Amino acid sequence: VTQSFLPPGWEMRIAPNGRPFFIDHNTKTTTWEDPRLKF
Repeated sequence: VTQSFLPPGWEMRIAPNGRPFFIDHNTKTTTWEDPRLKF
């Protein structure tokens, strides 16, 4: 039941076209690439 965390200031949403996307509030930017693939 352990959750997988994004780094601080990041959140995931689902776009209307069905793709997940990621908001980086630290830089006020968005990306299709999940940071967790990049740890």
